[PDB]
Amino acid sequence: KVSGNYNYLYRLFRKSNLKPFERDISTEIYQAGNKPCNGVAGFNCYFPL
Amino acid sequence: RFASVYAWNRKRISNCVADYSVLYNLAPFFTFKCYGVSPTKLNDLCFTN
Repeated sequence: KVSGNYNYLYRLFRKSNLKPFERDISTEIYQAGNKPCNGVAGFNCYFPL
Repeated sequence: RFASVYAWNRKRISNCVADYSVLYNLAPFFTFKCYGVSPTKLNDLCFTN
């Protein structure tokens, strides 16, 4: 689209590798730091989509 | 002191292994986003230069 089609998405991070033909869509927040990150994305924890 | 933008300096690093614990642990860092590779995979790669 000239104006920008943004209905298609991918991911930049996942906690673990997946088996083939895997089936689930978990869009939970992913963190990289040792401390837990909950709620909104912050430091060492960002939106995975 | 840093060089000016129009006369920026280039520092060459080689023949050592880089540790990225401290760069991500510096308090006054505001933004850091890496395109080619994930920001957390700087310590599982080999750098030609």
